[PDB]
Amino acid sequence: SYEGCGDLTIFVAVALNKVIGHKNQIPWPHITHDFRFLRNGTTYIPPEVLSKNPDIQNVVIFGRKTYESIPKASLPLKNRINVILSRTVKEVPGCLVYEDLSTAIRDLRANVPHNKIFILGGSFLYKEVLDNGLCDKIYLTRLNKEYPGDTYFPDIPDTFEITAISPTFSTDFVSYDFVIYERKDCKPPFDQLLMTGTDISVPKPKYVACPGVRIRNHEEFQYLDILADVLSHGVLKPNRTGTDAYSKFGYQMRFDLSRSFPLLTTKKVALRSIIEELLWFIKGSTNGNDLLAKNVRIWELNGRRDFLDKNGFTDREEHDLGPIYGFQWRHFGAEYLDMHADYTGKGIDQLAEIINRIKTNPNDRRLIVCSWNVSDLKKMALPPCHCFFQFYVSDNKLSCMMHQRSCDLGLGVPFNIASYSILTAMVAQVCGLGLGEFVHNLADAHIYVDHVDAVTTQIARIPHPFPRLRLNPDIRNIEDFTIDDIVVEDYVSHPPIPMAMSA
Amino acid sequence: SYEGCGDLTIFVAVALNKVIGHKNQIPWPHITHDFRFLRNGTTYIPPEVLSKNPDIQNVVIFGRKTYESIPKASLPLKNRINVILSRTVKEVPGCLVYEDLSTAIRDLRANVPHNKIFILGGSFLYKEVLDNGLCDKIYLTRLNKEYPGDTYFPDIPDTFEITAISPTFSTDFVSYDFVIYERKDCKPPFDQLLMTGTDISVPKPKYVACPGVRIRNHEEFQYLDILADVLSHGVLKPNRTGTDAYSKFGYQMRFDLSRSFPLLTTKKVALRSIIEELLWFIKGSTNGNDLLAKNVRIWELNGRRDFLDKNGFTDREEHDLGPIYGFQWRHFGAEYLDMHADYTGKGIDQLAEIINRIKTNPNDRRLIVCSWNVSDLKKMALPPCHCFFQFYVSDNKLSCMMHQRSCDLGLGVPFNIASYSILTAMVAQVCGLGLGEFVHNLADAHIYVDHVDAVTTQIARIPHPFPRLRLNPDIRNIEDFTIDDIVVEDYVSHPPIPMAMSA
Ligand SMILES: NC(=O)c1ccc[n+]([C@@H]2O[C@H](COP(=O)([O-])OP(=O)(O)OC[C@H]3O[C@@H](n4cnc5c(N)ncnc54)[C@H](OP(=O)(O)O)[C@@H]3O)[C@@H](O)[C@H]2O)c1
Ligand SMILES: NC(=O)c1ccc[n+]([C@@H]2O[C@H](COP(=O)([O-])OP(=O)(O)OC[C@H]3O[C@@H](n4cnc5c(N)ncnc54)[C@H](OP(=O)(O)O)[C@@H]3O)[C@@H](O)[C@H]2O)c1
Ligand SMILES: Nc1nc(=O)c2c(CCc3ccc(C(=O)N[C@@H](CCC(=O)O)C(=O)O)cc3)c[nH]c2[nH]1
Ligand SMILES: Nc1nc(=O)c2c(CCc3ccc(C(=O)N[C@@H](CCC(=O)O)C(=O)O)cc3)c[nH]c2[nH]1
Ligand SMILES: Nc1nc(=O)c2c(CCc3ccc(C(=O)N[C@@H](CCC(=O)O)C(=O)O)cc3)c[nH]c2[nH]1
Ligand SMILES: Nc1nc(=O)c2c(CCc3ccc(C(=O)N[C@@H](CCC(=O)O)C(=O)O)cc3)c[nH]c2[nH]1
Ligand SMILES: O=c1ccn([C@H]2C[C@H](O)[C@@H](COP(=O)(O)O)O2)c(=O)[nH]1
Ligand SMILES: O=c1ccn([C@H]2C[C@H](O)[C@@H](COP(=O)(O)O)O2)c(=O)[nH]1
Repeated sequence: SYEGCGDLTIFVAVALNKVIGHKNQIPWPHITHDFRFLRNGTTYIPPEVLSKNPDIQNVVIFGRKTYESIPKASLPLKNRINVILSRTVKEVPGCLVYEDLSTAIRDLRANVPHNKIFILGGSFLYKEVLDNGLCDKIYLTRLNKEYPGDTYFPDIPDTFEITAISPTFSTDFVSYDFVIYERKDCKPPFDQLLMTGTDISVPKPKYVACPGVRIRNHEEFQYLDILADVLSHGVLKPNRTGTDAYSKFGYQMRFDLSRSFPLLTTKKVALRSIIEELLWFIKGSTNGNDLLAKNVRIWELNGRRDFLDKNGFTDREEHDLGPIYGFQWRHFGAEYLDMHADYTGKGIDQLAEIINRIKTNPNDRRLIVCSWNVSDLKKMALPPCHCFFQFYVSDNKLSCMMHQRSCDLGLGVPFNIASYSILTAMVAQVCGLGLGEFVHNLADAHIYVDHVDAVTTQIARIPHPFPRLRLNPDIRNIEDFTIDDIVVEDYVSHPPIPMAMSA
Repeated sequence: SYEGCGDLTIFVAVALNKVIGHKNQIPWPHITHDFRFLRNGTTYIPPEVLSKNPDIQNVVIFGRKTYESIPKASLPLKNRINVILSRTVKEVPGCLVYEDLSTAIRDLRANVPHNKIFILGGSFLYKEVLDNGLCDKIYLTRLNKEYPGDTYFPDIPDTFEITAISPTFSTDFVSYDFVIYERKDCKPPFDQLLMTGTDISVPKPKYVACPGVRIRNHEEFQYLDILADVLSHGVLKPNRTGTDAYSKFGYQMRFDLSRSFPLLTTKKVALRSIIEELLWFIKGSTNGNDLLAKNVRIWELNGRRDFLDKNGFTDREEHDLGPIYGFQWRHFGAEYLDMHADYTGKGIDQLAEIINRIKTNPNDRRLIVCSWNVSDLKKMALPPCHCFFQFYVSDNKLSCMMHQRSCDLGLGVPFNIASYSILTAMVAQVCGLGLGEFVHNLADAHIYVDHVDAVTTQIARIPHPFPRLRLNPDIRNIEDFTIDDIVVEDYVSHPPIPMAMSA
């Protein structure tokens, strides 16, 4: 029945609730970037094929209803053979018309010189294509938001897997990315091996994040790869906590903050806790009760009585963490008494200083906030892990680099990535700047023994498109941001993964 | 004469003075790594070819004398067809013998089933092969030392170019790498382009280091690639000095210090100046005269009367640079008076504390020397560029990571790379540790406009194998190293490239 009708390639854009159409129209506001991706995907002809037949084109196939879903401004689709399937219309300007798919494909491959056939919907057509195994490859644009609709993309069969994932992009109404699914059952020159000067037979690593994904452009892969690399090649070392960890040294990640917000999607990350922690840093607090009071418990264990006493801090009030981040950001050099003291106008307000300098002298090469106050180290419950960051301006875009001396990959690193991304966005906004990159340096990167099963599970999870960040555009000063001013939209994630903190 | 005798592939190992042989023996102590490279290169059969004939072997061709040059025990060379050329010997146990090359190649390619033919010398044979254009590819082990000898490798014709370079390796007696030359005249799927989500036709970068080199495993490539990247994509910005610079933010380089010493070879680097400056940091000096007195002038322009005056240091004695590196390394938190004050027992001796912590608690995750003393910045003639570094120990190897806020890629970066490599080796030695990696994080990395021609010239230069470092093993304390205790052996470099410093 469908003899000769296979290897049909689908292009579709699909909302989170699988909706693809609403009142015969696209359900979301137009994403022209998606239109260009579709155009580029469906027009491509390999160089070899094109030099032999230079007039050769691909085919696009639609139901009639989808065909009207398109303007005249862009119709019939330029440089491709347009084909419409329909039992009620006989003729359409610019197109070939067939009564059914099996006739169409047969006629096409027998009688119409073309390169590749693409399937552009709608549901009727997609459903026929998938129920009958006629598709070997899907180009799918994933939108991280639900839209009202009445037309849906069918579930993709378990016979398919994701093999490519673009970077996450965003408009101001949705975050999205592009992926490729391929049917599983049809999905290294020697000099390269020799010229390493090392073993020509190098056994593949023990741990590989998402082995089936061959094009790995989602920024989350940086974090997943590092996890895989420390599990594969990390050395188990004792450490101060008394819970051992597999450790490796030296990594650099970067995130394009103009495109998306790098809140990990491979587990549900406690965003509320990250935001309260940052606002806590900004206002200069070193009182752990300020976080507890807001139902954030991430700093509880390093301020507990037994932890303080274990480390010689026998005169320290519980949850007085000492002159850590908040104190150094706002009062570097001031004498730390305790977490209740008035430090107003005492020490150096690095945070204020550097924001003002970004405004007045963007090309300054010393835009640094440093929490590694060597004189204060002995007073600290836990010396800063993210101990140093530096801003940078070019082309009216702010970037930030942070140095992290000690990186708990399971627990803290995901917090750190998201925290500095927000800080950069805040700083960019109060300075009237666009968004560049967050560059994250890992020095001692490790995975605690009791997180191994957690992270093994995690790195097998396919990333969702990252979410996007919106700050209240009215906030003019970094000290004014409240939690309601900091909104992460379109966060799609896998389930939370419990991991215990080693104090 | 030589019809059907082309595409013969050479393997040779060559001393810096082109010597390959001495008294019919190898002129250097044996490098078993080189033998292993040779054996792997000459025994490889492509998997496709091997399945069709699972007994197929390659050919190795020698002169009589070169055969006589290998132990009778290691011979005939295993898993290959051994061929000897000779006019004075007719039969050799388990080898083929020919009277001349042309006959040999013809007989072999017509009558002896085999995969690929290799040429293993000596000079008579290499010369005949090169003089007659019979070679399309050369596997060449470069040694950075001259050896006595009486047999030489001919000059390689300018019809060849280097297309592959291994990482630099070393024994205790020589620095070396592997390279491939290929004859010039005969030397990515669309999904990869589409799945970036950006412009599918990418204008190739304007600058590329060593475009001819396809396998780029020499660590110097990190530095050359970064030069090429900043030239290509960096933004022209003004800065403190009044000479503009192309600038790009965020890189990470690493150097395996157990293998070689990363003193750049694409220009002759002023190593003596690097050592004196480091010894100057170590002893804690902030007096620029201490450097001038050793005929090192790198800090002179930043301590000069006019520079001090124009930065408001009108009361500062000339070449009193203020509480910069030496002071922070040894006395962080002491009150800086001037460069003549006695600071003995004042402030925190970070350098001493970290070296002692490496000895007593190698798994500590706070092994940091921080020169970004925020309290002292306003006193400094030039706030530290390499402002923060951190050590790490695993598998009995010391690694180091440095954060450089501002990176004069033309002048200072080459100094910083070698400086921290020496410092790491020194610290490793006094703590009885082996050598791991130096990891170099660059924040604002830039190229001054007046260095563009210089660096454009530099990035087309093919790197030599890096040199190696030897410290005097008697030195037990970091303060005891003197210039004569720190020896760089086997430094081979292209000419110096003049570059002017912007103050
Ligand atoms: N977001 C996306 O990626 C995407 C992609 C495509 C479409 N859409 C949206 O989806 C909607 C259109 O889809 P839809 O499911 O409502 O309609 P559709 O599938 O485009 O068209 C339905 C009609 O096409 C004809 N047809 C389809 N398969 C046929 C076959 N095998 N043989 C004969 N005729 C066939 C029949 O028309 P007759 O009445 O002539 O028999 C059928 O009633 C629009 O809202 C559009 O914007 C979205
Ligand atoms: N480091 C390296 O990569 C390397 C590589 C190879 C060799 N080597 C060194 O080089 C030295 C040996 O080389 P070498 O140049 O002295 O000698 P060689 O070229 O190995 O052999 C000399 C003899 O080979 C014969 N021969 C070469 N080409 C011939 C041709 N076309 N037709 C007939 N006979 C031919 C002659 O034969 P008869 O005299 O027998 O008639 C000649 O006297 C040794 O010291 C060895 O260790 C070093
Ligand atoms: N990924 C994806 N997104 C979609 O919206 C979609 C559709 C919806 C129908 C549709 C088809 C073409 C264009 C259309 O206008 N196409 C123009 C693009 C305009 C341009 O960028 O120049 C074209 O030339 O293809 C607009 C809408 C089917 N398959 C799709 N797949
Ligand atoms: N060993 C160690 N690792 C660290 O990263 C760390 C920190 C960084 C802050 C931190 C601490 C705990 C959690 C954390 O527990 N997060 C959990 C729960 C989050 C929540 O429910 O709010 C998580 O699953 O992400 C997340 C972040 C302080 N002390 C630490 N000590
Ligand atoms: N790069 C290079 N280095 C050289 O020394 C060399 C030579 C010198 C002659 C020569 C040939 C083979 C071996 C020899 O013993 N080969 C053994 C090595 C055994 C092993 O290490 O396992 C082999 O099996 O090839 C040792 C010396 C020719 N071409 C060369 N090219
Ligand atoms: N703009 C700027 N860039 C810097 O890197 C820097 C420094 C770092 C130290 C430094 C200064 C000059 C040279 C240097 O001049 N090197 C020359 C000559 C070396 C010699 O012969 O001693 C070189 O060609 O490498 C190399 C290193 C202080 N102030 C600076 N200001
Ligand atoms: O913001 C933070 C703070 C701490 N840590 C981690 C690193 C270590 O796992 C632990 C601190 O222990 P030390 O490195 O100080 O020993 O907490 C983070 O990952 N991010
Ligand atoms: O060890 C050093 C010291 C300085 N610089 C460079 C960076 C800048 O080009 C210049 C210092 O100027 P500012 O970044 O402070 O403006 O010196 C280095 O590259 N390495």
